[PDB]
Amino acid sequence: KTWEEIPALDKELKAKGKSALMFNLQEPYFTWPLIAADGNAGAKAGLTFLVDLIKNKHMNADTDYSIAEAAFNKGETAMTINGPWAWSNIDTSKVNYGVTVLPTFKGQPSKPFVGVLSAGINAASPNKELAKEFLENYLLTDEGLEAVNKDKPLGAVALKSYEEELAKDPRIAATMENAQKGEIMPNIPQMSAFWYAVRTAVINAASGRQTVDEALKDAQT
Amino acid sequence: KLVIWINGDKGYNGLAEVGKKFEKDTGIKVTVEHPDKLEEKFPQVAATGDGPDIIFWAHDRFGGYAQSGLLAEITPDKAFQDKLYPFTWDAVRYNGKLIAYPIAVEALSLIYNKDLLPNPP
Amino acid sequence: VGLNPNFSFRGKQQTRIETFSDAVFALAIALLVLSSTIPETFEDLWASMRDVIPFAICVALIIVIWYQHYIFFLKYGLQDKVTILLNTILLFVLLVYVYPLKFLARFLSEIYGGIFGIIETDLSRFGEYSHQNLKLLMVNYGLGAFAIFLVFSLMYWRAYKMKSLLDLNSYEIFDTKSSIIANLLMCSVPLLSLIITLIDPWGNFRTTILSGFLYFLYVPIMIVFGRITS
Amino acid sequence: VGLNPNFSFRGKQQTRIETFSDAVFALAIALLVLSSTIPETFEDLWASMRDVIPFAICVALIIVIWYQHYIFFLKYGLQDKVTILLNTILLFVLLVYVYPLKFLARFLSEIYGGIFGIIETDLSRFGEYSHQNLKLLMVNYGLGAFAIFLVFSLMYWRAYKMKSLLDLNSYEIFDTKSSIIANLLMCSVPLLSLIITLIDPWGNFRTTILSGFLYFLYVPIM
Ligand SMILES: OC[C@H]1O[C@H](O[C@H]2[C@H](O)[C@@H](O)[C@@H](O)O[C@@H]2CO)[C@H](O)[C@@H](O)[C@@H]1O
Repeated sequence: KTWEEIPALDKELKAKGKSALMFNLQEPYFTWPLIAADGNAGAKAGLTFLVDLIKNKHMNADTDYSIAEAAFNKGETAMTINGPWAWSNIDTSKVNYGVTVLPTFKGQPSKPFVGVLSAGINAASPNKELAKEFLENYLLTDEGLEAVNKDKPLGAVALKSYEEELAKDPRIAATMENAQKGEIMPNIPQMSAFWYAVRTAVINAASGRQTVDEALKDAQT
Repeated sequence: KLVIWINGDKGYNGLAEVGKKFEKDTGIKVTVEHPDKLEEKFPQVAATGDGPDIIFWAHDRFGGYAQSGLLAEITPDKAFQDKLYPFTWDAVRYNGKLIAYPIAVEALSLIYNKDLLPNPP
Repeated sequence: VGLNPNFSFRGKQQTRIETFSDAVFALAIALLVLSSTIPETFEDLWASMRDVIPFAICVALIIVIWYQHYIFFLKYGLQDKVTILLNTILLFVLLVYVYPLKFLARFLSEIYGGIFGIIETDLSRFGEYSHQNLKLLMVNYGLGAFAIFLVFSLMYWRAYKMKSLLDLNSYEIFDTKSSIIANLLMCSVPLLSLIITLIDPWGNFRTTILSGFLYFLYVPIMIVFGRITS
Repeated sequence: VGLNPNFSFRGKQQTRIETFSDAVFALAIALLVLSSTIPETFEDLWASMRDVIPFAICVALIIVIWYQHYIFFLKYGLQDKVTILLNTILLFVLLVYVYPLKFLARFLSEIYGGIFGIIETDLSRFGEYSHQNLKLLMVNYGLGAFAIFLVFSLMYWRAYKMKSLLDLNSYEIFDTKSSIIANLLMCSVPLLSLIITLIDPWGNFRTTILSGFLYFLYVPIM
């Protein structure tokens, strides 16, 4: 239920030839919940913990989406951090999985960023009216979203008609739990420069180049 | 050609499977048709044109066909007659003459979704 | 068949905790009645039939607890140490309050018997009805009722803590959360009598009247909580 | 195995209501016998052996109720609030008439013992057999029997009210309807004795004598 009790659990699991937690450390969207758990002083706390996990050999230095996914699906790691989309691949494997609340850090919850999957029409497209037809009458329909969802889960769909089906799923409940503890990302143009600043900062601190204090300095600029 | 007129909400595919066994034992074709408004298309077409050989509908429409002279008198032997419930034969009787063969009793019921409504009104 | 159509009943199969529990509920209601003496004469027979009103009230009260137990174990099918622990605490409280309920039920049946005018038999058999004793009566039974509902709240909270392990859906999470609130709200009424009696604002029977009158105000607060969820 | 070959038994799996109920039936028949004192001398033993005829009568009577309970829960597999409520009322009635029956069975076992000539012990042990006492006796065990068959009728009516939810077929609907009638007809005999004893037409033992006789003609009066 807490981030701070993972090192103990990892010591226990490493004795039996298993990891505790493996997730994508390269993409900052996955590391941000821990970083933003308290908050600055909050970012310094959250990241130092993440740095200590790699320093204590609990997590690998270059842990990416593929080796984390594969390791969990194979049955090598006891935990992983991922989205709705990842569930179908677990179902394919023979792993009795559970989706739950993200661990708390410094008592407070880990605040994961909330994304709204959205479809936009390219300004330089001649098929603007044909795309509107596809999006409205064919995709954003009960039948349409069902087709996408049975391939790889969408999460909590925006369609009002899908509330009953969403509510029947325990994994959706866990997703909504984390979404309430997190916050929706502002759409602002500066988000790109922000994400890049966090992507470098996390990689530098993970590998062992820049210090945790120097990472937030270069990132705030 | 043996042509049968029965409503589209009924089991015409199954009625055809009976018709397919008939052709195997005799050689006569048994096509099953389901046209719209057959209850009011039959007395117009069957009077003038050929229409169907056998007409399937609830017994209530048959008295009008019988008065107009659009139906042959049914003459089934005792042994066949005895296979069906005597009350069913009464429904297919107009002025002391059997005007059809009774198949089944039909009545509307309340169909409900047990998941959305376990104790219905 | 069940309470909620959206709830998936994990405990349809009978378990040891439930079998043991059933014996104890049966043992409780059964020994409440059958703890009485066997009539040996017509006089005893008529005396023993005066006990059915008190027993009906007790039995009604115990099955209401049994029902809540049945519904909990039906909902979650739990069987872990902590559930066993909380379950034992419950049965323990039940058991210690079986004979005291027989007592209270007989006592109140005489008091209400006198009021309506059915009977006119003595209450001196119960042993001095003093302010201190009538206060301890509330505090005792009030502490009992509070504990039962407190334990039911803890049991539902244990299921809430294992929501992911139990694969609880949004409807089931909501039910569980509502069941905790329901049991804490149920517990609040005896907690409020008990506190009022222990402080004793009036220093006389008035205290006991108010404390007893709060049980009559369960119905309205229960309706508020039921209305809020609908 | 079962009563009807056309009935589909919904309650083959044991449930909590049935497990609880089984304890209470067992607790009843078991405490009826084991409520007695433990013999500490041969004198106390030979006395408890006189008690077996009344116990046999009582036990036979309680299993007959248990059987009807077993068949109902086997037929419908019901487990709802109203079924729980009616089931509790039943077990409550049972429980109240356990020790009373231990007494009536002993009372009749003494009277009928005297008649046949097996024993010659006193009936003053039972403390005044006045008209009002022997009247109240028939009003008591008559009110008990009536209320047990009345409850069984209500339980079958609850299943009849849920016929569609239970997916009851024409044979099962008929059985359910017949079971309601059976239990109301069973309840009618004690309801008659009770009404006879209460109205008291003769004003003497002629009333009580009849009230006991209506049970002996259970099948014919049905
Ligand atoms: O990693 C930073 C990256 O995170 C978010 O992207 C998510 C995307 O939203 C998810 O759907 C998922 O596929 O993973 C991506 C990260 O791997 C932000 O949306 C994006 O702007 C940002 O670059």
